[PDB]
Amino acid sequence: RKESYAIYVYKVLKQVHPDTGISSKAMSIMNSFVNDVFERIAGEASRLAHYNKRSTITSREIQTAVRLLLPGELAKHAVSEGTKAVTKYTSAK
Amino acid sequence: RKSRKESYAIYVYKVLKQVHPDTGISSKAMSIMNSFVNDVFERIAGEASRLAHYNKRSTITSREIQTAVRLLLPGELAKHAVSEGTKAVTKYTSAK
Amino acid sequence: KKPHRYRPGTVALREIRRYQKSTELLIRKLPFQRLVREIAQDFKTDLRFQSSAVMALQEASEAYLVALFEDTNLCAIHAKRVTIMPKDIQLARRIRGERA
Amino acid sequence: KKPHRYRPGTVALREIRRYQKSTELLIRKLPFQRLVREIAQDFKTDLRFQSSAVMALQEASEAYLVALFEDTNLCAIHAKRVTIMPKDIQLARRIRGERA
Amino acid sequence: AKTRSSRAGLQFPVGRVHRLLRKGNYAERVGAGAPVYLAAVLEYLTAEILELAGNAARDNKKTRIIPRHLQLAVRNDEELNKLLGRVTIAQGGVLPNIQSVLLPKKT
Amino acid sequence: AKAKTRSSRAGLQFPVGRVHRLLRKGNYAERVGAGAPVYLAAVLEYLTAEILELAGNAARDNKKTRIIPRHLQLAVRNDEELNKLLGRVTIAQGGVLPNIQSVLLPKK
Amino acid sequence: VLRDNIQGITKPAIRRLARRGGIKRISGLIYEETRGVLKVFLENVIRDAVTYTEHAKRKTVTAMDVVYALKRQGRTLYGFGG
Amino acid sequence: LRDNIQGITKPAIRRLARRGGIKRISGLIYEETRGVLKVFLENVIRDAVTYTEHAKRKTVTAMDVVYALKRQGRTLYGFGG
DNA sequence: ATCAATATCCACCTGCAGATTCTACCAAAAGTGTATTTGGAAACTGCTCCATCAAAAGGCATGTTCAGCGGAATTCCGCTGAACATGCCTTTTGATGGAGCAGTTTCCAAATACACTTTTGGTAGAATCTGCAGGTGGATATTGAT
DNA sequence: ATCAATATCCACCTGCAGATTCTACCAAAAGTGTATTTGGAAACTGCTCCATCAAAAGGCATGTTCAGCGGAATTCCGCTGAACATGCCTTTTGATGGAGCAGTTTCCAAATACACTTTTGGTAGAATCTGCAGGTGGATATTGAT
Repeated sequence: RKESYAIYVYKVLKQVHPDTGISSKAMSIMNSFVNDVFERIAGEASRLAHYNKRSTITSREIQTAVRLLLPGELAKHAVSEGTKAVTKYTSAK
Repeated sequence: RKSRKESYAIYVYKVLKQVHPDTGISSKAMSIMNSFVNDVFERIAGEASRLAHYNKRSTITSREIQTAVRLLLPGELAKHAVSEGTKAVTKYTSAK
Repeated sequence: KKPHRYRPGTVALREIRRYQKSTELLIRKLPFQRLVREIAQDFKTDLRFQSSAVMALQEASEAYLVALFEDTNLCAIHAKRVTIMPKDIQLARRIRGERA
Repeated sequence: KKPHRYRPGTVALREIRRYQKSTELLIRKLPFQRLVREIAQDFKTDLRFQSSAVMALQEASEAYLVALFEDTNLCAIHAKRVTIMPKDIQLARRIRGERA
Repeated sequence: AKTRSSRAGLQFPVGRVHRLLRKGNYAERVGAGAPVYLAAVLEYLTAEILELAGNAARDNKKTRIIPRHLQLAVRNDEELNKLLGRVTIAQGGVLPNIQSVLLPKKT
Repeated sequence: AKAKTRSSRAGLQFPVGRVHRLLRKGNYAERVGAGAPVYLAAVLEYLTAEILELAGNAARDNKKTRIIPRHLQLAVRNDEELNKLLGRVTIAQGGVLPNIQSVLLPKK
Repeated sequence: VLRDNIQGITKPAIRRLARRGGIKRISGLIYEETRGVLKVFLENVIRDAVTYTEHAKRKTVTAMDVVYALKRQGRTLYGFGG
Repeated sequence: LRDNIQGITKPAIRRLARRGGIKRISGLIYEETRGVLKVFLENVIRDAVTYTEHAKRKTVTAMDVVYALKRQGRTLYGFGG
């Protein structure tokens, strides 16, 4: 059983362009893209944590990782959605 | 209560005297060597880490450190690093 | 009076627009595969290849070469030329850190 | 008296010989420290700097520039000059990927 | 029983991302807010690239996004271009771009 | 006392117990074989010996007995392999190798 | 017995690559240089790929082997599983 | 009567150039260099300060700088780590 | 070729900043012995997909001819950078309060760990469906000879 | 500029393979619900070492003169682009045997998990020690002018 972000890429796809599809090769690239950024952010968080003698990765290191890794405007927006999602997940069980 | 600050300095020095018995080394040079050792350690360890993950393994053995070295070091340097490493693991295993 | 001939350089520009517009691999598929198997073989014998592994190498290789020619073109133009030469490729690789 | 004068390039050559021999930082410290602090002020206010942190930054910057001056020279020479120019630094940075 | 993705208001799998973080051995521990934040960011980024690839498809009068569309969208956006500065999108081609001095005539 | 260090066993100057400790705590994997830190320390020691061996010569060549940063830089950049391995490393206070593009030399 | 396959990288294929690369005029010596440059690129990627293969004790080079090798070299590839 | 980037003077930029093997320098190089130096420092300092704020400090440490340099692929030996 | 002006060397000298040897106090390692647990190789094997031999055919490589115009060599001159001596303002060195960097103690929100229960993202397989490549024609440039 | 040879542009069109559409199986996730453990935030504090100010130190800003480099102009040869004839080898559609990757159970050698004992590398403060960077002198190589 090999997992992939396809259904999630597809969901988000329908939110931004309701009538557009995606070829499988393009979905393959999208899946590589998600795994790539994922590893990059986590790796960044990993080191960040170690550099600070911390054994726990929290929403806070993920945030710095994002500021360290992403270009100007993209960081600004990812940090917002990130904060936003955490606060909302917090306000509920 | 001034907490420790480990470093490879004493071992670097020990090694220095085996190679150049009558040679010394300055503080700044020692700091660089220390940086050198941590750097290779991270690079080699890091690569071994990925090797394991790729092959769905939970354990980093001398096997992974070896392939890590072959992927990391340039030809001849890797050749000797592999033998030195195999030598140490052998000698170690063969001892009470 | 009879024959029609494009001037040197017109077809070359026509071609750049053509190729910059598409994405298909430009090296013949099989010949590329034999090259892979030869280089691989002279490293380790009795090796087999997933077809996609050969395709992944061709995709990487062509993207690397196309990006290298861009760099080379800039090196030639830097010398006030429009013809790329070996030394332009060498300069670009030396600065890229592939022999710096 | 016998107004001794060295020809253009002789002292320069003499300087390359000297600086390639030594390792001292070539930018004056205080001015460099001011620049570092000023640029940092834009990222966060009321910051302090370990002495060692500024020295690390200066060592890193000079080594970076000296190397960029190396590829730059190569670009000038590629264009048959002995005089480096902006087009030369710009080409080098572009190929280094800090550029097209 | 609500999924952690819905509690966070996300499409991306919070449970899966939290799981991949643990298995990837990045630290001894992983806080619960970490995967929520990381899936938000991952989701936000795929939304940006699909937003842009979709326009490129539209521009080429196509309905299905293909690799070339992803490539156009990435290389035409300064930030994505930088984030993927050392990435190769298979079957993506390059952006049409002929250096001026190479064009004919004289004006 | 009958308590011999793993380093002495592997016959190495570098600290096996420490390399082991550092691997476990670096979050590189769930588990760590017993030979990995031995192998790894052996490799760290060897490279350390290679550089000190060359930096040392570089010092003798300058009629100096104490190795300084300059010496490590001269050692590393004059050696094709060490140079590649440290292709993206800056040795503080090391300078560059004396080198002048021929075309820039005076017309003899 | 594969021997001189570097010649399968024909003059017309090298020329097309130069075109996508935005190149208008090519010196006669460019073709052999390019082949030389490609052989080295390939030797390096295949060496690391084949090393991941053997570490896995496999006889078949997989796309992941190639993808992991490419990533090592800073030439990350999207599209084949990584 | 004092702009900081101009504190990085011509004589100094010339010495650097020399260490790099440069024999003749165009006048426009000095200003071009500062601009490059400035982009360099902003990129590195930004990352260092990000490591400073993460650790909740008000002092940039050589380590914050070393880590930033390592990220930019400009690894530096001699100042820790 | 011939000095004359400078820069560069080399052998020697010595003061001190930084390397060293010294000794102890000790928490944190690192080694050791016992009990418990488990990753992952060995072994059997189902099954994907790799290598390969086959055959037909036209897309595309090869090799040639011909001459347009790009590269490169040479001449030449306006100008801009190199060298330099003039004059001094900024950097650098060494001494002194205080802000934070850390070391300790504490304790509470938060993160395992474990047991069930429940929702679901794969997928093997079938059947249905749709965007679009790719063939066609003919209308709109673009080129290049005159 | 008028004109003929060609390539580009492009909306229309339809076979097909690649994509969307179930239906079902479902076991590995992902979630819910106690019990147990603990990391690191938070408040307090001591000692660095960093920012600051003064004075002694030495590098840079500045204007002049002209050497020589860079680039404009001119020139010619030959190499590289276009066009064309010829024909092979890649590519394409298919099938086949079997290598070998990967699923599954089995079980031990190696690893984790405390608990206890011993060694030791790092730190602090004191005293002792030394490699060598500049400083001098005098010889001599280098460079630039006649």
